[PDB]
Amino acid sequence: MRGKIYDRNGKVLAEDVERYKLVAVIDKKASANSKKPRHVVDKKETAKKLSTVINMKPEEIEKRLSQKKAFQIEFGRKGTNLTYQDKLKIEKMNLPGISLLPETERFYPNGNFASHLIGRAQKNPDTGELKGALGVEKIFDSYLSGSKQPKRGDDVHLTIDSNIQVFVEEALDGMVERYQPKDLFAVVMDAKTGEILAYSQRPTFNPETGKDFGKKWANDLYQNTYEPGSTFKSYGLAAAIQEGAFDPDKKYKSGHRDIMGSRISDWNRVGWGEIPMSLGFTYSSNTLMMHLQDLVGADKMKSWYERFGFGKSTKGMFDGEAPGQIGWSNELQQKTSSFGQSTTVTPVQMLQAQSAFFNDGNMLKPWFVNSVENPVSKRQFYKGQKQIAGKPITKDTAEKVEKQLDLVVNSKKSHAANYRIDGYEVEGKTGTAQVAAPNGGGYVKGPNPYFVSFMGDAPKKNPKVIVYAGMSLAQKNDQEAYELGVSKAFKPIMENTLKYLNVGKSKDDT
Repeated sequence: MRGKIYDRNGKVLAEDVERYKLVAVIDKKASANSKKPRHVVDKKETAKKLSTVINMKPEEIEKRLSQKKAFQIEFGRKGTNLTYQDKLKIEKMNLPGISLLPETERFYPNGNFASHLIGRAQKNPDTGELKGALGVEKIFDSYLSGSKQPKRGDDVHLTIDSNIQVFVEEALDGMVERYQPKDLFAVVMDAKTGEILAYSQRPTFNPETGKDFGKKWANDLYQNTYEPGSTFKSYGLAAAIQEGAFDPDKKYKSGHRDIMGSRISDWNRVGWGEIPMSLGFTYSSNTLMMHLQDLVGADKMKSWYERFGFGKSTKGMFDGEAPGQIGWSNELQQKTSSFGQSTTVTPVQMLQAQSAFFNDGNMLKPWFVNSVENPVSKRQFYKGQKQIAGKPITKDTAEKVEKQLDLVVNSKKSHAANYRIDGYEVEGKTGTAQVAAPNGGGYVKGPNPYFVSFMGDAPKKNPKVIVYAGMSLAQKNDQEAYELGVSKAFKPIMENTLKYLNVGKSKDDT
């Protein structure tokens, strides 16, 4: 038998099952040396009875039964992967020539569910051997397979919680209705451990059926790189707070900056003139970040972006984890980086970084694989745990960074109040950002050709969970997309997750 993939609560995510395949002996030759016929006789009346129990027409059942120079015929997709009672029905019909051959099939109970994390195993018709093709299934193929007495494979426990992973798969569906984006992902992560509690992307595939398997081969969380947008200012701001370049009450000149003769300007183009650094961040002033880069100095800001573990794989347990790159080739790359362009990141790299603001400066290496253990021997081949990827900042720094994130959402001047939730205090940072042109080019163009993100955590200050949500190139409501961003996904995902984790406020959301 092949191993099982379990959730954190040992709920099954993938297992082997015995299913059945229809076969009809059409040629007389089977019953020359037999009392009972071993071949189909009333090809019309056997075709009739087989209908209803099979999802084929009594017309096409005969069509496949009246093939010639053929001893033993089958029925494509439609008469394979059949259930145990599906068999007991056809078996009771005591039809001659008709047999049911038991084939073992990999079964994904919730179907399209963390499809890009869990992955999928494909079966070799000849040996019936199952081989992992993506995600957990391919990563651990050796451990799951019992080929690498008939011996049983090893189980693999994920940190996924089916109950959260639900809220996520639902909200993500709601976004492909509203915005039909080219790419989309959410992830929930325990603030205090780096456990991935839920993760899905769009487009994905259904591992049960095999629908749309291929297409997007790449896992968003671990394999796809992004120009992240302003979610990434948070790390610049930390660095500055540490170096002492930032002070919430100190003023700076907003508007634009001329860098290698280019007018990179705040999102209103004009600025708000001389204002406090706090408001600048609350507003998402790109000039602020460029000002702080100047104050701290290019060389130190690369060292800082490296110290937050960018342009270097998080070393998580996924196949070809991407490292991304820090945009620091010339002074423009460097300034554009400050507000999350040029530089490419894995969303996981971001989870790592953001963790440092709640773990008193320490970045938590994110992990989704809890254990690999043969359920016979009980021998933990591998066991996951919370490690520390680095401590780039001090507790002080982190506390200050958090206050600014509180304001981004909960300031009187918040431009991100659409990310608020009834019955819970939320904080985080917003990230509207242009998208790189796939093959050569430069930037995808359009009316709102953006990747909107949010990197929130609740409850604010001492949070339980971080939710990172990203939507690429909304091909519908592309305006609402720019305006509301991933607020339409974040609010449900968080709200339900906090209820499910039993956190309280003023009503106890009964």
